[PDB]
Amino acid sequence: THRVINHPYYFPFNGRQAEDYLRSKERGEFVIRQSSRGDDHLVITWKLDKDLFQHIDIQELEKENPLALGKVLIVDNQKYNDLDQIIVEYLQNKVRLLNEMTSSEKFKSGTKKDVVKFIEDYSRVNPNKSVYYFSLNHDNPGWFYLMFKINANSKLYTWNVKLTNTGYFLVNYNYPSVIQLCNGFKTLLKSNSSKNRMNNYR
Amino acid sequence: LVNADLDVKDELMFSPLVDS
Repeated sequence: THRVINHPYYFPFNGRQAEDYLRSKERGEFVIRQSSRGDDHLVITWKLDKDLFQHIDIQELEKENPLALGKVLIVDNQKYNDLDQIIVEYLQNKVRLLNEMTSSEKFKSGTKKDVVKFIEDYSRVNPNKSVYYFSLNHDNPGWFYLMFKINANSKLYTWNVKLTNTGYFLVNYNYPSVIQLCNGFKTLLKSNSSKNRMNNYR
Repeated sequence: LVNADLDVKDELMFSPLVDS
């Protein structure tokens, strides 16, 4: 059952204990633990925010025997050589990009419900403006909400932005920074809006 | 986690695009 892995961030934890362990640590801190999916998988559990953790599957290839750590590791469909490469090139960049998002003036802290309230209020006191903000999706670790209104009387739209190790995924493009995310969001909406106003009976 | 379709013809009035 239990599995040995020779590494300073490897702990003998299930998913829950990894979260309890991390509950006191800071954002970006993590553990590596065994997977419930067999001896060719591991998990990285890392802390995004208070009570907010993500569990990332690591797939092992090139295993010298059933219990050894694969000499090639797959995280999110990208190949890495060892756990340290994962920490530096995958995890650290995911943390970097999380901080870039939460430091953005377009990001609002709080619950989905809190941020819907703010955007609805802010839409009221600025009725001829299109408004959008990002916030944390607490029910899907690793995602942000992208909420917007066209004006005071439009309905409230919610879109979904996935954090990746190389940027922010919205619809079908991975934007490398928040600034480029906002610009692409706007450009995408203008593209949809222009389409919606076309004459298909031309 | 679906993205609701933009469905109206309301003119978009977003804040200006930003340089990088």
